[PDB]
Amino acid sequence: VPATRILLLVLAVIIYGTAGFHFIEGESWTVSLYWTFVTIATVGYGDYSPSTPLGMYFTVTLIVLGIGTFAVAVERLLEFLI
Amino acid sequence: VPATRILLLVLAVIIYGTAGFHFIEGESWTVSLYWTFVTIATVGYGDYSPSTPLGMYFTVTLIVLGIGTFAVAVERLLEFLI
Amino acid sequence: VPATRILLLVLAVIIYGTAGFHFIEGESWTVSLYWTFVTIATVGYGDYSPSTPLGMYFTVTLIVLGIGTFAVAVERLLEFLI
Amino acid sequence: VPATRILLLVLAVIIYGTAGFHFIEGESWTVSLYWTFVTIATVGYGDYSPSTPLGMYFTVTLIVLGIGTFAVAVERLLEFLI
Ligand SMILES: [K+]
Ligand SMILES: [K+]
Ligand SMILES: [K+]
Ligand SMILES: [K+]
Ligand SMILES: [K+]
Repeated sequence: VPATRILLLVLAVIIYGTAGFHFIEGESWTVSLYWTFVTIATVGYGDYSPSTPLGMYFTVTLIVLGIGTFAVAVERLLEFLI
Repeated sequence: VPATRILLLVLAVIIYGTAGFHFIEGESWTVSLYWTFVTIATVGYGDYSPSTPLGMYFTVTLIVLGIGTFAVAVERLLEFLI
Repeated sequence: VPATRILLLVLAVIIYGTAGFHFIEGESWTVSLYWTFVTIATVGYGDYSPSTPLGMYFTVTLIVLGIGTFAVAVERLLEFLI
Repeated sequence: VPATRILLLVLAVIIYGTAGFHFIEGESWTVSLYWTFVTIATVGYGDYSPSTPLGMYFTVTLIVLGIGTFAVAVERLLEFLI
């Protein structure tokens, strides 16, 4: 995949994760963006996590769609900076 | 490995993780499925974690069997969507 | 690397992590073995974590030596089971 | 990339992460170095995490710049020890 296409794909993931956590779990937009990165990078501090069943379902969907996408995006960013 | 075989393998992992956490640590089926994904993806929020020795042993077995399986499944899903 | 050599290397990592957490942070052998796997797999629940400076130093040493070793061992175990 | 260049790159990441967490979130230098490794290795215990908006932004920047760099450094260290 061209590197710019990978960029758009992870941006789409980040939008999905952020808006979903905001609306489902009710955290601010900023906290939700932070949580989305912490989740798809697999860091997982746990300072924020879903506490509702819908949130848990949604979080599984973000884990499945987002972790591989982020990993490829990181791998590509590595090339254009090193 | 054919992609559909990898799908079945991770589904088997998800069943093992979920039923085990449910019966050993006593959390609901839904929470247990959520915990299983959060564990084999290596996110690890810690909102749920085993608190019994059997649970800790079981969790090590899920980590060894499940993290590589999930990683391959993600890598394959990437191909059939990008 | 031959797969059996990788097995011995991760076992050595697991012994190092477990005895170190036990003696430095004072948790039981079982909890310490559990923490060692949760750490080198990068799950990181945080139900257990070092609270002393020596423990924090030691944990960095386990992260550097152990995460790559575990990742290779998982990758190999995948081959001999799939 | 030559292995010594990768070493310098991850050291630069570690300096960036440590000084940033120290000054933005106010934790000691030692705790901040520990947190930086726990973050870029994707362990993410959550015993320490940013609680300010600037800290959350900064942490996203460390996740994007640091996780791939650490992963390559681990992969290389593996070669020069096995
Ligand atoms: K983690
Ligand atoms: K974690
Ligand atoms: K990899
Ligand atoms: K992780
Ligand atoms: K955690």
